[PDB]
Amino acid sequence: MATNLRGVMAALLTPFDQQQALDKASLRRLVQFNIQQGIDGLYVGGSTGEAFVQSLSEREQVLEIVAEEAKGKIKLIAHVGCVSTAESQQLAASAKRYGFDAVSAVTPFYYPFSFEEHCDHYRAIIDSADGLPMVVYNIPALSGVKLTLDQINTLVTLPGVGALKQTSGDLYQMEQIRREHPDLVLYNGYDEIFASGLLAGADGGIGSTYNIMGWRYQGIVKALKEGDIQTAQKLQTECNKVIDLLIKTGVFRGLKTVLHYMDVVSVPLCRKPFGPVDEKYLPELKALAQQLMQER
Amino acid sequence: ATNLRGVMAALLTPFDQQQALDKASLRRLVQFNIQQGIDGLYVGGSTGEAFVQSLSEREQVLEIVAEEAKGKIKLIAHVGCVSTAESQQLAASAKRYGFDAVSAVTPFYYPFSFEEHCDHYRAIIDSADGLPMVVYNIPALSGVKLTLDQINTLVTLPGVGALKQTSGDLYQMEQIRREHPDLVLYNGYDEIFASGLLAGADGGIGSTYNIMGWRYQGIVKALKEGDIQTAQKLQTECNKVIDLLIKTGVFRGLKTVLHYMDVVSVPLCRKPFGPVDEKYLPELKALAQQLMQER
Amino acid sequence: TNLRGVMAALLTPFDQQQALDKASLRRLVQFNIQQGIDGLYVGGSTGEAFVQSLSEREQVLEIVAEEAKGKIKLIAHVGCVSTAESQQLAASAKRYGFDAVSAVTPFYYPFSFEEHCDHYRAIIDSADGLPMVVYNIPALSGVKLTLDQINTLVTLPGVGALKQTSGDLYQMEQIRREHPDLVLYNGYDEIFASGLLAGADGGIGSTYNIMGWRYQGIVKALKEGDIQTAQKLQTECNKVIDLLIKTGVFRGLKTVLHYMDVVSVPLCRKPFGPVDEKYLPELKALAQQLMQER
Amino acid sequence: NLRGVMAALLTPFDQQQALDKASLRRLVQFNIQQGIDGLYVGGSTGEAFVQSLSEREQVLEIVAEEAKGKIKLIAHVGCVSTAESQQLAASAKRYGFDAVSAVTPFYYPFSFEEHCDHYRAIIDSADGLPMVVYNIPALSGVKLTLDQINTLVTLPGVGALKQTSGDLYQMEQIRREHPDLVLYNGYDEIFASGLLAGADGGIGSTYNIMGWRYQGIVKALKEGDIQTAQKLQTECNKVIDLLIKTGVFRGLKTVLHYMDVVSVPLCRKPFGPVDEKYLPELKALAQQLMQER
Ligand SMILES: O=C[C@H](O)[C@@H](O)[C@@H](O)CO
Ligand SMILES: O=C[C@H](O)[C@@H](O)[C@@H](O)CO
Ligand SMILES: O=C[C@H](O)[C@@H](O)[C@@H](O)CO
Ligand SMILES: O=C[C@H](O)[C@@H](O)[C@@H](O)CO
Repeated sequence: MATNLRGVMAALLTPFDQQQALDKASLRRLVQFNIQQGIDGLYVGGSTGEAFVQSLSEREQVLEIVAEEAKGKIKLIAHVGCVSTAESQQLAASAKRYGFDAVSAVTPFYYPFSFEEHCDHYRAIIDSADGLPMVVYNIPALSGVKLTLDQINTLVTLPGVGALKQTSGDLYQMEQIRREHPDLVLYNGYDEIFASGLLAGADGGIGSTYNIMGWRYQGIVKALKEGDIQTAQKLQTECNKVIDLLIKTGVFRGLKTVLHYMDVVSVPLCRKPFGPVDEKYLPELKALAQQLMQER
Repeated sequence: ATNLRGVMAALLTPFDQQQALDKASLRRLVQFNIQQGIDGLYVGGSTGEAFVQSLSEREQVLEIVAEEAKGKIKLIAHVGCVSTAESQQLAASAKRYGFDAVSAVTPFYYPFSFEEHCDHYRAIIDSADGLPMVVYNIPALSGVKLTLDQINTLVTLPGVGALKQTSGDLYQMEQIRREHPDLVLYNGYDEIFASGLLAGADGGIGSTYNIMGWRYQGIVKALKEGDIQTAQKLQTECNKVIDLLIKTGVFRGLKTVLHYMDVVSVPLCRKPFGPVDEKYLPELKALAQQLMQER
Repeated sequence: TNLRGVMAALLTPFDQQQALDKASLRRLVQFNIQQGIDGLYVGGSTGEAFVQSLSEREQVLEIVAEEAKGKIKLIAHVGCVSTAESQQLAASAKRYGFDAVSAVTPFYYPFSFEEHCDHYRAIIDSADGLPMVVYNIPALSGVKLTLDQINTLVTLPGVGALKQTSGDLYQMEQIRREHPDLVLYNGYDEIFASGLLAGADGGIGSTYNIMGWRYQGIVKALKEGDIQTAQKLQTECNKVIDLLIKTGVFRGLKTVLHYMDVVSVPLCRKPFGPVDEKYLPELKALAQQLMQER
Repeated sequence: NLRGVMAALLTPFDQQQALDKASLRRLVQFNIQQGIDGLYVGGSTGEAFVQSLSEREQVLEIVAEEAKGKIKLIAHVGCVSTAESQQLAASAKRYGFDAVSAVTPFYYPFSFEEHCDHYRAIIDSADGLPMVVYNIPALSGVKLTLDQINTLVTLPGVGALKQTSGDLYQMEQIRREHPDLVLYNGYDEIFASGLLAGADGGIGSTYNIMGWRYQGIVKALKEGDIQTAQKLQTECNKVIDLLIKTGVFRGLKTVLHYMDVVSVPLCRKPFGPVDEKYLPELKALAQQLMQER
C-alpha cells in the first residue's frame, strides 16, 4: 500500500491564466479536486499536462506545487521525459527532491533512435531518479515510436523499472505483456477501452478524463472485481459518450472547460498552438459539468 | 437459434497432396466442428483460402458444406470477391444451397469510393435473394480503412443483418454496439475475444475455433455468469495457442493440428503458402494431444 | 533487342454488359502501335485483371498477341494471388508468344519473403524461358519490400526486369546502382521524368494509352540533354493526370479513348462506377486536344 | 533572393555535451569557404530539439556574428510551442538573419487552422523576415494535403517552402501552382530528381561536407548535362548510404572532425556514438573529400 503503484491515476492537466502562464491557484484546486474524488494518484508532467509546450523550469514548478499539495495523500508519478536525456535527468533529480513516488518517461521522439539508444536513455534517467521506480511510457500514436513485444519486454525488465503505461489499443499485446510479466504494474492508457484493457491484463490505468470522472473508472475496477459485467459495461459506455464529445471539442481544452464549469479551473485555455473550444460545444460541455456534479 | 448471434468457426479448406480439394477431409472437418458444439460455420472466407481458389472451387465447397451441415448449425457463406459480378454469382449459389446468410469482405486491391463499396454490397444483397448480409470489415488484410460513419452506413443498408468486425480497435467496437443495440456483432480477432465481447461484440468468427471452439464458448458462458477469472484463464490459454500458430503459420498450423487429430488427411495450404517448418511439429502434435485429452 | 522502353499498361474494353469488347480491344492495340509505343503490358492492374477470371485474362492475352506479336514488345502480366493460377497464365503467355511475363507480389494474405521468392520461381518455370518482370507496387499490393529483398528478387534466375511502381526515387537510384544492366521501368506516370533521371531506363503506365508520345518525348528530351522540354512535357502529363485522378483513372482513360473513336463503351467493371457526368466536358476537350496535338 | 543551395548546419558539442563555440565558428567558416549559398540554422540537423531556448538563441547569435552579410542566413525557430517559436523569431530578427523557418508543430495533433495561426503568429514576431514553411512528414508526423500546402505558402509573409518529402508528383504540383515560389528540395538523396520536378534549390545536412557536389548538380542540369548530374547524385548517394548506416548527424560530425573542423564528433544523448566498425570508411571518406576539393 505504501509502495503499491497499482491503481487508477489521473493524468493531471496544467491550468493556465489569461496570459498562458501557470495558474497556481487553479492547479492546487485541481489537485485537491482529484484527491476528493478518490483518485489513487496523479501522473504529472505528461502529455496531458501540456509538458511539451512548457520549459524545463515550468515543468519543475508544476512538480513542486503538486508535491506540496499531494505528497503523502495520494501516489505521485512524475513524467520527466524529454527528447533530451540530460533534460530528463534534471527533471528526474527534481522529482526525487520533491518526494515523488516514481518517475516516468515517454520514448524520446521526433528523431529516430535505435532501440539500444532508447534503452540507454531509460537507464540514464533511472540512475538520476536515485531509487524512484521508472514507469516506461509506450504511446506510439503520438511518439511515432513503434516497439515490438520483445523490445517492450526488454524495457520493462531493465533494473529500476517498476511499471509500464501502455497507451496502445492492441489488447493482444496487453495480454502478452501480462502473461510475460505477472507482477508488472500495467496501466491502461486509452480511457475509451479501460474495461477491456483490465480484462486483457492491465491492473490499473492513467488517463486524462479521470480529472472529471475518475470515480467511474474506479467503479469499473470494482465492477469487474465483483463479476458485475453489466455494470462495468454501463460505466464504460458512459465514459465513452463523454470521450466522443471531448475528441470533438479537443480533449485537454474540453476537460479544462468542464473543470471551469465545476469551479475548479479559472481559465480553460490550453497553450498555443492549441486553439480555444468552438462555441458550439459549450452547451454540451456545460450540461456535462452539471451532470457530473449531480452524479458525484 | 432464430438469429445469427454466436460463436462460428471460420472453416478451413482441406487439400490433397496435389493441392486439390480433399472432399473427405472437408466433410470430416465440418462434422468435427459440429461435434465440438460450434454454433455455425463461416465458409469461403480468408481462412478457407478462398482467395487462392477459383469461383467454381469456392462454389463446390459451399455445396459440400451445405450437404453436410444444412439444418444442423448456422451456415454463413462468404461470397466476397473483388468483382461484384463474381460475388453475386456466389451469393446466388449460397441461396440455392440453403445457407442462412451471405457475407462479403470490402473489395480490395483497387481503391474504390465509399459509394462504390455501398453499391457493391447492395448488388450482392440483391443476388442473395433474401439471405441477410454480414458486412466483413478487415482493414489489416483488405487495406480498406472505413470510418465509424461509413461502418454505420454499411450496417444499416437494406438487407444487412450483421457485421464481422476483424479489428483490434475496441473503442470502435463499443461505438458500433452503442449505435446499433440489436446488431449481430462478431469479434474477428480470436486473441482479444474476451475483451471484444466486453466491448460490445455478442459473438465471434475465427480460424482457431476449428481446434478449440469450446474454449470460446466457455468464455461466452464465463462472462455471462460474471466469472472474470475463468474468462481470462481461457483467453490466456487461447492466446498461448495463437502465439504458436502465428509462428508456424496460422492456416497450416491449424490443419497440422487437425491432421494429428485424425481430421485432415494432408495439412497443406495452397501456394504461395509454404509448408510448416518441421521444427514446429513436436509442439503442434503435443497441442493436438492436449486438446484431445481436454475433451 | 531487349525490353527497355516505354510500354503502355493496356486497358480492357468492355461492352454495356461488362463483357469483353473484342473489337475495341483490337482497336486499342492498333491505336497504341500507331502512337509509336514500344510495347504493351497486358493483364495488369490497368487491364482490370483482378476483376476478370483466368479464362478472361487468357482470352485477352491471346487476342493482343494475334494483333501485335512481332510488331511491338509484349509483356504478359500473369500475376494472381494463387501461384497455380499464375503459372497457368504464364504457360499461356508462352503459348501465345509473348516476349516476357510479369507478376505482382501476391497480395491480401501475408506471405514470407521466402514464399514470395518461391512464387516467382514457380511462375518463371511455367513461363518456360520467357523472362520475368518483377512487379513492385506497395501502394496497391500492401507488400513492402526492403531494398535487399528487391535485390534478391531481381537476381533470381529468369528475372530480366523490374516494374518499379514506387515514388521513392532514392530507392530507384539504389536499384540502378546495384544493377547497372537491369531493365527498370518507372511505374508512376506523374514522376516519369524524375524517375528516368534517378535511374529508370523506361516506363510502363496507364496514361500511355492516350499520350504515349509525350513520354517518348521525355525520353528523347533527356537523352538530348534538353531539360526544359522534358519538364514541359512532364507538366502537361501531370495536368492530365490531375484530371484522371479526379474522374477515376481507368474510366477516365476509357472515356477519352471513346471520344477518340477507339473505345465503344467506356465502362469499367463493378465495383468501379461510371464517370461523373460533370467531367465529360473536360474529358471530351482533352480528347480533342490530344488528337490535334498528335 | 532566398533561392539556392544551403547547408543545414550541425551544432558541435564538447566532451560534456555543451556547445563547442570554436568548432561552431569553424564549421560556419568551412561552409562559407566551400561556396555554400547560405545556412539553415537551428533545424533538425542542428539538434535543436535536444537544446533549450537559450541554447538555440546562442547558436543563432554566434552564427550571425560569423556569417551575416557573407552568406544568406535562415533561422529555424520552430518549436511545438507557438510562444517559444515567437521568442526565437524575435531573436533571429535581432541578430540580422535573412529569414525564419518553422517545422509544423508536432507530437500533439493540431488542426490545419491551428497550424496556420501558429505560422501567422511566428511571422508576426519575425517582424519583417520572410517565413520558410517547413514540411517534413516523416519526422513531424504531420501529413499535409496539396491544398493545405498551397494555403500555407500563400500566407502573408511566407517566402519559401522547405519540402522534405520524396513525393515528386507533389513537388511538381507545388511548382505548377506557384511559379515564383522558392522551393527547397529537402531530401539530399533525390536532389537531382527534385530539381527536375520543380525545386529550385535545396537545404540539406550533407551539404556540410560536399556542398559543392550539389552546386555541381544545379550547374549540370542548367547546362543540360544529364550525365554529369546523375554521376554527382550517385556519388552523393553512396555517401548518404553510409551516413544512414552510421547515423547521419554523428557521421557528418565525425567526417568534419577528421577534416579538423569539429573538435569532438558527438551528438547529444539519446544519440549514441558512432560504431567503431564504421571509422575506416568515415576516415577514408574524409581523406577523399579533402583531396577532392
Ligand atoms: O481514438 C484514438 C484511437 O483510436 C485508439 O482508441 C485506438 O487506436 C485503439 O486501438
Ligand atoms: O497480430 C495481429 C494483430 O496485432 C492484432 O492482434 C491487433 O491488430 C489488435 O490491435
Ligand atoms: O498520388 C499517388 C501517389 O501519392 C504517388 O505519386 C506517390 O506515392 C510517389 O511518391
Ligand atoms: O531514407 C529516407 C527515406 O526512406 C527517403 O529516402 C524517402 O522517404 C524518400 O521518399
